[PDB]
Amino acid sequence: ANAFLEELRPGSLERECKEEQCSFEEAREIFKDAERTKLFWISYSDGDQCASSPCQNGGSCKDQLQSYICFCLPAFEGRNCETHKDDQLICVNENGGCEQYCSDHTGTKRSCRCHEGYSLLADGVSCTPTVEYPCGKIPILE
Amino acid sequence: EPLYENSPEFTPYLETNLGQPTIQSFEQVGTKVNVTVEDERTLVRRNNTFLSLRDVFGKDLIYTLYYWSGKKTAKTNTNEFLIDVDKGENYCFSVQAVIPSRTVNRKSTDSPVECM
Amino acid sequence: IVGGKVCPKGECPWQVLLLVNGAQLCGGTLINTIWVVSAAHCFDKIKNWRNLIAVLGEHDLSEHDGDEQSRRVAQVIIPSTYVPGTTNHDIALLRLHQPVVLTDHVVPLCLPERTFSERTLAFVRFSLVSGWGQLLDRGATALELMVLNVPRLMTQDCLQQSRKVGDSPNITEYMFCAGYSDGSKDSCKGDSGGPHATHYRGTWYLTGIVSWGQGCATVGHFGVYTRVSQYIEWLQKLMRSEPRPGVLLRAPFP
Amino acid sequence: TVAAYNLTWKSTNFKTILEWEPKPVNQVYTVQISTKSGDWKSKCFYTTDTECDLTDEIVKDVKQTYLARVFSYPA
Ligand SMILES: *C[C@@](*)(O)[C@H](CCCNC(N)=[NH2+])NC(=O)[C@H](Cc1ccccc1)NC(=O)[C@H](N)Cc1ccccc1
Ligand SMILES: *[C@@H]1O[C@H](CO)[C@@H](O)[C@H](O)[C@H]1O
Ligand SMILES: *[C@@H]1O[C@@H](C)[C@@H](O)[C@@H](O)[C@@H]1O
Ligand SMILES: C[As](C)(=O)[O-]
Ligand SMILES: [Ca+2]
Ligand SMILES: [Ca+2]
Ligand SMILES: [Ca+2]
Ligand SMILES: [Ca+2]
Ligand SMILES: [Ca+2]
Ligand SMILES: [Ca+2]
Ligand SMILES: [Ca+2]
Ligand SMILES: [Ca+2]
Ligand SMILES: [Ca+2]
Ligand SMILES: [Cl-]
Repeated sequence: ANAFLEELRPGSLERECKEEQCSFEEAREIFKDAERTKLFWISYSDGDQCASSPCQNGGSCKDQLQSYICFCLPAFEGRNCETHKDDQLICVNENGGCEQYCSDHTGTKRSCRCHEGYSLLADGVSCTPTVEYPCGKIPILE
Repeated sequence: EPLYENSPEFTPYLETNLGQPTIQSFEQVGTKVNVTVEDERTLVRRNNTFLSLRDVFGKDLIYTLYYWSGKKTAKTNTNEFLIDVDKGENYCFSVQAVIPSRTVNRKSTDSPVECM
Repeated sequence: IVGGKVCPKGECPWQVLLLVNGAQLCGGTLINTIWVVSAAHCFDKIKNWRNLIAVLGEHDLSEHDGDEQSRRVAQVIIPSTYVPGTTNHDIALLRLHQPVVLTDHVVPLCLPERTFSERTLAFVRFSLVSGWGQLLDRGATALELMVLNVPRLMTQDCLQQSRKVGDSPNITEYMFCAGYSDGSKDSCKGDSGGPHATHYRGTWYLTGIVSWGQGCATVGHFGVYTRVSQYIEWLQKLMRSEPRPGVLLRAPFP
Repeated sequence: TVAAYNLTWKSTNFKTILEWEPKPVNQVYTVQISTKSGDWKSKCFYTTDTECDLTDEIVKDVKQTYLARVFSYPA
């Protein structure tokens, strides 16, 4: 930046662009050449897109040119880690984790059910055969 | 059946854009200068930690150094460059990640410029 | 079955062989002790309804072991909406005169619930299709039960990846394509009524029935299967229905 | 109902987002992704958004080739 008489001093990237914000011209006075100043300018002028702290739920932001990338904690996803993996327990999502039948319910958790010949186990998702020859199982391989 | 549309095919390894690299450090040893590129982390996870660009691409990834009337260039298949300079002259650097075996998106964008 | 392998004895336990007067007719799928699912077109030209037999536990048609169980077919129920000579609604429910005995070699295939089938089973890519049908479009039939793994397609893709033909039937919501269009593998004539079985988390379910195609394993075409999910409610209503008199019964649909 | 169009992959350092058009008027979307021989997996269930983060799926094997499709459901 420019104050009274400072421009009598030779240009300095540190003093003018790092310790202060510099205009394109101040940069050109340091680098001299056009292609070199232009190259410095791209990244310097780009700005830090991570300033809004776009990555939610404890995610980390990494600045890029005119964009950013969010690294999310294990239970989150989305461009900004806005999606909670645990809130996705519905039947269309890997059958709600049910071994056989899945039933969606609004207002409460989804439930698993089994085909005749099977009964739902204690874990609420697996099924076990109650009969000797349940359908869909190959005896000589069991 | 629902109305839908198919997306173009996508092979991550060959098509993901390489992010803007950053020069981590640089120091002098008389007439030689060692420039170090930061090993940028990727979204690829291995037992709960993120893999770096080098961890994923290994020998397929090389870095190009641009330093400064002409621009001089150096290449490395590690994260360090060791270049000959001149006693007393101040130099400026910029790196670019490159995967030479690629057909498209072979190079990342240039890193922010750093000077001595 | 064109381009398949022999299904090892016992590993295709729900496969049914239908015979008319000792002649190999079609395949079928055992869904419980007295009911078999098959294709409606298999019965278009049948006039002697008392010589209709279903064989279970079958593997090699050239020899008899103690695993086969024969039962006469008491009733054949087809949708009233089905028109002989056309492709739509190609499904049939057969009641056996006496239930079969479930054994290591005779086990029913699970009939799934409609939503589970449409929401989950429909997106498992590969399913098995089996039969003693023709080994080549022009060839002979198999002596040993053959089985093939085939990938399923959504109708939009099936239409886009198929060579267009001037007088081809529309693929309706009651059908689906599965197979390869490169002339390598497909179900074939004599395989109709056989199961298109889908594996999901340890259990096998019925998702299709071999129905029709435009030649066996012809380049640019896929095999077409009856989309069983559309008939689940109809099938269950009939399995708990008052058994009536004649062999053939055209039940209303839906 | 209208079919999504202009499906595009936006990926940098493996953070992979699928985007498409148009903005939904009385319709929601669901995305499916798979490898050429794998089962289809659903993501971004009934979203009103026109993007879907697939990063977690593709990083399972970065050398595989993936195909995705966007379903339009009336709502
Ligand atoms: C009865 C079954 O054995 C048999 C199975 C054929 C499976 N084919 C492939 N490629 N997987 N089905 C047939 O023989 C059908 C019977 C039929 C059904 C409806 C109308 C007419 C006949 N025949 C065929 O599939 C023939 N390719 C004839 C054909 C039918 C429909 C369109 C074009 C040709
Ligand atoms: C943070 O900043 C980026 C870039 O300006 C923007 O895209 C986000 O919406 C904001 O939260
Ligand atoms: C950046 O990375 C994310 C995923 C979290 O580990 C943060 O705490 C960290 O600063
Ligand atoms: C649509 As087709 C039965 O010709 O593959
Ligand atoms: Ca100043
Ligand atoms: Ca100044
Ligand atoms: Ca100045
Ligand atoms: Ca100052
Ligand atoms: Ca300073
Ligand atoms: Ca000036
Ligand atoms: Ca000035
Ligand atoms: Ca930036
Ligand atoms: Ca035999
Ligand atoms: Cl055919």
